[PDB]
Amino acid sequence: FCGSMMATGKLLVSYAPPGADPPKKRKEAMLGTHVIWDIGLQSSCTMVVPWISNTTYRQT
Amino acid sequence: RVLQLTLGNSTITTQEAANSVVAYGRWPEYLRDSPVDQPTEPDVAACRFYTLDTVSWTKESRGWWWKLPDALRDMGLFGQNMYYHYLGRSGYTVHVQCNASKFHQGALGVFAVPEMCLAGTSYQNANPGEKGGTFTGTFCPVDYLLGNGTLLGNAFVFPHQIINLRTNNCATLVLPYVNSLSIDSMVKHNNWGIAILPLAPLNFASESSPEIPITLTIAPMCCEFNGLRNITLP
Amino acid sequence: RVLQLTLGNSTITTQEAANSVVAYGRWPEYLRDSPVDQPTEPDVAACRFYTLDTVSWTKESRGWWWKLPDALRDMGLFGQNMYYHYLGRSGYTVHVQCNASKFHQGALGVFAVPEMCLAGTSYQNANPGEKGGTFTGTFCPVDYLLGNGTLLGNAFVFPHQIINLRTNNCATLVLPYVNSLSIDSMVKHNNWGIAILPLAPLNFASESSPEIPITLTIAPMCCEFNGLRNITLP
Amino acid sequence: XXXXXXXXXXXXXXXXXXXXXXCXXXXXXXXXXXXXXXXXXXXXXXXXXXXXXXXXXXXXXXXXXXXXXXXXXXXXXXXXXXXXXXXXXXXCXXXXXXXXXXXXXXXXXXXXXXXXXXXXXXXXXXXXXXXXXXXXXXCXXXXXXXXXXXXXXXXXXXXXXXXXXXXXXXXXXXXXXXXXXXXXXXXXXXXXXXXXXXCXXXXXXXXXXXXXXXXXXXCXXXXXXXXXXXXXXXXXXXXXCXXXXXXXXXXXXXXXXXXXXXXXXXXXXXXXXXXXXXXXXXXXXXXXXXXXXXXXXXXXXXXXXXXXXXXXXXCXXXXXXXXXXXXXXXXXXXXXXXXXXXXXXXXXXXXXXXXXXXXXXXCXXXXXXXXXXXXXXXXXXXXXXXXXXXXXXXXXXXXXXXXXXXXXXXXXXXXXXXCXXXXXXXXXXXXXXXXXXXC
Repeated sequence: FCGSMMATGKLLVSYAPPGADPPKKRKEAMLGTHVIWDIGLQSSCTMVVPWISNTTYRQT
Repeated sequence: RVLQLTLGNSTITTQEAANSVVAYGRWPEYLRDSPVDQPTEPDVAACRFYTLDTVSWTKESRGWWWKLPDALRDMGLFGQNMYYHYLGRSGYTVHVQCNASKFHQGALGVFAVPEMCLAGTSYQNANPGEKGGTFTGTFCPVDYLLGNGTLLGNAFVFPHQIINLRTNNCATLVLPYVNSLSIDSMVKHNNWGIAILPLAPLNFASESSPEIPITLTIAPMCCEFNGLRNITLP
Repeated sequence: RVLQLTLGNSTITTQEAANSVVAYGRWPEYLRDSPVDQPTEPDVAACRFYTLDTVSWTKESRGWWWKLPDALRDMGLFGQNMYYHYLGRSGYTVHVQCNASKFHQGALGVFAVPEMCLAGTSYQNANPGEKGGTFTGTFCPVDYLLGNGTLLGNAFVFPHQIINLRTNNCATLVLPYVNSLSIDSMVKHNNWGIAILPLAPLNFASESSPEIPITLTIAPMCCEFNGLRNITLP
Repeated sequence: XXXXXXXXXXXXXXXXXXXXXXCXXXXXXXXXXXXXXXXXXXXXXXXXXXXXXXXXXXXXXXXXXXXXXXXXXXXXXXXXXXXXXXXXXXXCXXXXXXXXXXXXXXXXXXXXXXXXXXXXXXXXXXXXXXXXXXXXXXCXXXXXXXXXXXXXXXXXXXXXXXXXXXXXXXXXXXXXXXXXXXXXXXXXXXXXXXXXXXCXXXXXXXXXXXXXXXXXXXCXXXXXXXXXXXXXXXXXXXXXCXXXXXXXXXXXXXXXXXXXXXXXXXXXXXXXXXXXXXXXXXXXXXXXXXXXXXXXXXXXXXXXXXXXXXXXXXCXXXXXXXXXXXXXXXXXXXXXXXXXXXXXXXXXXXXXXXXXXXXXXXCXXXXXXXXXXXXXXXXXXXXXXXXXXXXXXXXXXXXXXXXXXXXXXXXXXXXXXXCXXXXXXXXXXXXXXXXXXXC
């Protein structure tokens, strides 16, 4: 985040795993995996999405 | 410093849970010995911080309230567990932060109220699910009463914490399971009830966000359910 | 003597699982070492004997067939797991009994067939879910062919067991997970496929039940799924 | 609650061409695997038919031509063969089987063909009608491939003003044609004073305006619902929902309201399985749908009847997606008007009404409140080439339709037709014949 030093809020970042459908409501996304990243406390939410694939090598 | 609490698929950042209050200083735990006591134990994914839709506190905001477990009658898993199961009992950590700028004077009281019978009657009326219910200063139970014709000033008996903005901007009540029984139907009986009232009226500086958000992060703890498991014999 | 096998909420009585055959003499197990390998492990309630609707074997019955996991694309939990999850892999104990009276001569061959591509094309066509698909003696793949223009007489290569009525009246194939991958999408790819064909035609005495029932009791074993769990770091 | 917004409401696709019915949902119409959208084709005055479901597969009672598409919110319909029977309103949904429906208004697809001429068939007034002082000069304008079918009645070499109430019929599914039977009603002294009462019809068929003047001197699962119900202001108005099978559907005996000047909308879904129901948020306090555990029946009652709650309630007990079910749609009205028996007046087929190869010999069921005037032919024996016209609305809140049964000119002495004008509302049986006049 690169907004005011005084600005503050909370954004929900959610990992919709594959096969499923991207979430369209905040609610649905909170049910999934998701960080609740407070703008005001830490200027940057990092987060490693995990590796998956049946075919244990993803095709580009 | 900011702690980042995790419960599987969910994570909450918290400044400092130094001002955490456990209601009646009793930490919630399971049913002690006092299988045969049918303690179906699914303390797996129903124990993750859920987040209710944030309310917008304003100048003339009277107050808000949520019944628990009610609130989570939809928060995915837990909400499920309150149907495939007849009986259950969960404590809960309620985590209310309300980020505001250094230029917002104000103060909220979060009150956990065991068996919070909000007076002035029809199930749906007293169960606002996940969006909670609001108060009014004259349906909406009277605010300075909490339905029940009580004088506000006494609320503080009930496990409470004050979010005075010019200090901590978060609050964390920790309710343990409380009831006249040892287990119960999680659906038709709301053990607790969280009410948030503004003590000092929200005020701020000229051109500033005139409606600070307040979120509730209810995580059911050490929850359990009845049993379907019967028994056979040769 | 009758053993009474249990898997939580389900129980099956079995005369004597003495004639149990594990396909390729490989017992099904999980993924060996060869968390980081994302082995979400819900071996709890999805591992219970399910029971498909019984078919009625008659004189002119040609044969039946079920794809697995397909079959269980509805058997409660397991069927669920094959949706909240992208990847999975389960073995299975298939348990086919067909109670008949001492006055019914007859014989069935149960054939487990890895990657059972039934020829003569549209998803739904090749996935009869829980009621299975039937054969025909001339849609319905040709019986003595198993779709694929093969001579029946060779079936016996594929893990098989013969329910010759004037002897054992039950049969239990134990399939282990088999595939060109190590895990996979349980939904769009049916590892196995159980076909039951009548070798000796069902015949009986004058006035006797002219349609003996045959039930399938598919219990998924040592099953597992992919992962949604991501990772965070300070 | 996945929505739908069917654009292009008006669309006329002639035979030999290709029609369409697009869908634009605010929310997605697929989550698990398959789509929840579909392609429908419902005609005027019908129930919740089965055309398509899941947006890909086809439902029972349909052809292979109707394809599928829209694996998301953006869906549409498909038709590779247009005809006269293709004239049906299309409306894409956003539900497969679950009891949570909310479909759009509608995206109709009309049909057309080669333009034809509208012949004027003006008939004389009846005797029983004239006696009562209800002399009406009828004029039919059927067998025309044009929507615009005007019928301006005259009186003493002057077009009438404020003395007519015409009603146009639906699009006949034969060769893409329509009908319109008008009538010029007047008093006894008014009709007696007038020498002739002509009526012209200058449609988009002929060059000039043709008329017919005559002197007024010589000339899987099912559910059969009940019929319509009559009630007053602040009264009861329910509907019968009984099946002709073992039981109802699995999910529940769902309902879909169909009011005047609307396509379709879901109100509430009451189950007949156990006892629990499930309705929408909008409808509240007027969807008291219960379940009768006596002979496998459901309910669709609604307290505090209003003009809005007044709709034909039924139950489409559909289990699967292919094999669906519907109801009769028992109409539930709520107004303030007294019932009256429909009196059938005999209208003779004169040479003026004759077109050289026809003779319109029908009846006139005028003065009938609580609209219920169905004119059959010989107790419902033969019905080919004839179309039923829509009932008109009066200021008094009554109905007076005009049904014209076409026949042969020569066949007006040997045989004779009798049109039974029934009315369940007033419960008055009447079957008047139509003899030929010499003039």
